[PDB]
Amino acid sequence: SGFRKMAFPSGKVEGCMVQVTCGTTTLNGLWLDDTVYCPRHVICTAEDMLNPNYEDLLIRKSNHSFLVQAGNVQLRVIGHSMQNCLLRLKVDTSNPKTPKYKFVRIQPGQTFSVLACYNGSPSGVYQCAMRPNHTIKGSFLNGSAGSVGFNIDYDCVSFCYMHHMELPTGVHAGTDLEGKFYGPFVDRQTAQAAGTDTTITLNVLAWLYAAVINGDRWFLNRFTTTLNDFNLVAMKYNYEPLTQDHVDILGPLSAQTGIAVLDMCAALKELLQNGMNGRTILGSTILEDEFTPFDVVRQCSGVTFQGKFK
Amino acid sequence: SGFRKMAFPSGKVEGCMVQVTCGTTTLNGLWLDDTVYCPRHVICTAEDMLNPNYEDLLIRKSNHSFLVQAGNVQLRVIGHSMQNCLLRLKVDTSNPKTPKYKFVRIQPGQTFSVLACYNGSPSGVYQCAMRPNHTIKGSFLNGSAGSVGFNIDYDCVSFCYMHHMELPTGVHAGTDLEGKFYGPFVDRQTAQAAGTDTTITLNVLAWLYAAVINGDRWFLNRFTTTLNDFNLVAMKYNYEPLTQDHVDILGPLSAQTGIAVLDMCAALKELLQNGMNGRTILGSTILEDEFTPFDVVRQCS
Repeated sequence: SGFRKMAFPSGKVEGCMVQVTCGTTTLNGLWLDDTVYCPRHVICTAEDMLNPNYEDLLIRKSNHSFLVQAGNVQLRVIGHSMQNCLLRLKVDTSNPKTPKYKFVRIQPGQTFSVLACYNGSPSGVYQCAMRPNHTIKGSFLNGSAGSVGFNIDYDCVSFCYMHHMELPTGVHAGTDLEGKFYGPFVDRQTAQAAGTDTTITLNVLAWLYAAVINGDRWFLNRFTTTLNDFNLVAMKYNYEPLTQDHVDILGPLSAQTGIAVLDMCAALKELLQNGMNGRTILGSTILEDEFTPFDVVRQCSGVTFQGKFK
Repeated sequence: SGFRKMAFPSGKVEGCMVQVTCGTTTLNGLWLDDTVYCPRHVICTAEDMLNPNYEDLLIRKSNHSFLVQAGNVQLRVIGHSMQNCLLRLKVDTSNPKTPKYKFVRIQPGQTFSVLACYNGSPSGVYQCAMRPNHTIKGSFLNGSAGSVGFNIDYDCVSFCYMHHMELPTGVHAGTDLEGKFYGPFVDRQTAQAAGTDTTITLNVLAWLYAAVINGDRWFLNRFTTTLNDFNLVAMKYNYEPLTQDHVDILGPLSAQTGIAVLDMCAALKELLQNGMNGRTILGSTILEDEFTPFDVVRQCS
């Protein structure tokens, strides 16, 4: 029992974090096999960020302009290139601690764990989701660029995110591990902004099921609605349109709670336009949307009674 | 910017988790040096986990009765003994991944990271606070016993918790790494229930300071209070009494924001007697009490 935002154990990722210095700029790098991946703006001074010319800026660099520290072993960069918005640094030493890994591009609404690093030293870990506007709501200070996001499946770490920068609203932007940003963002000093941040309706619903299993059922006192009637209300509070596929995904949770989906949307309808009236749902006053259906079932598994109900 | 419950990186603990099977019962253990620490009810069966006699139960068992696995590597048990509610198994090898470590007994109000494991395989990491009624609001399934709570001070793992029992209300109970339970609980299926919890006043104030650091200033007002006037308001709202040591611990956040601690207590006192009235604090209408002053600092620089 219990329901908590849970991150993946970070050990396999820690063994890959290194510090990367160029000139007077430092940030973090990802050391896999003989390659160190890091955000390309490590080759920049603060004044360069306004209109950097990365190719020209990098042409000026030699292998020995790049300084890579792994714990204390100094690696030797023996090659370098730019791939989209990342540098790939070839090092002499192949990381003995490399895990099985994939480079994947995560989709909005899915979750991942973040290993926040400073000076190449892991400092903390937490769970977040790729937002529909292609930002994430992280916790990053200066020097955190190069920290990575990841999901672990069996013994394989699948890396989805590398951190680059902060938007004025305090949310964060970065790239996949090929160097391609999520969203419209670019690694130069310019006015950029997160779009209309919508709310991952599928996750809110998944979360509402988690509340029922953990004893919260007060909000369930409405009669079934329809998808069109639910979608209509969900328009102005910026909730993504509910779809049949989303309903199918929640089928296991409806079956375990005995609470049909369109019955749970009846409750969500009420919650959105009239609020919570000062109560709480799983200790929260806000509708949580960074738990996927997968996430909620992993923590809320159950038992199937095999009489035949209605 | 940004502010979230974040746990410590768990790799140093992941390298110490092992699997301990004693009959048909499996839970996790902690392998430091040549010793595997694990909850002693691994030796019970369901019939035993009623009212067991451990020293009795233990006498029948011998070394070969303990299957201990670090991954696929089976370890051979070279001895065994009970220390309070833990077993200590002596084994062939000093764990090569034994980090610098120490055992600590945490106090109510403090937080730690939990590495939830199953069959000796780590599966999740999240942040917890020791409640004043000495329980934990964790997330634990069957076979999570032996999972550990820890903090990390640079390269030293401080182990403060090992998981044993789930209580009726769904909150959790366990021991320090010497096997003494936090709180009055026992590793017996007997009637026992968490006492009435209270709110961790020091951590609510830390959280209001984190709010200020992250923009929210509306609740700041203009009065002050002594400790006494504050505590008389707080007692009413089920809050822990605030001591002068608590005030001192809040110095750095007070200095870094410019709000005197007893000024922040006047702000809090008002929020309890008046409510928030449609306004939010870090987006919430409820007062969070599971961040310590240290957790806020570590994250707000």
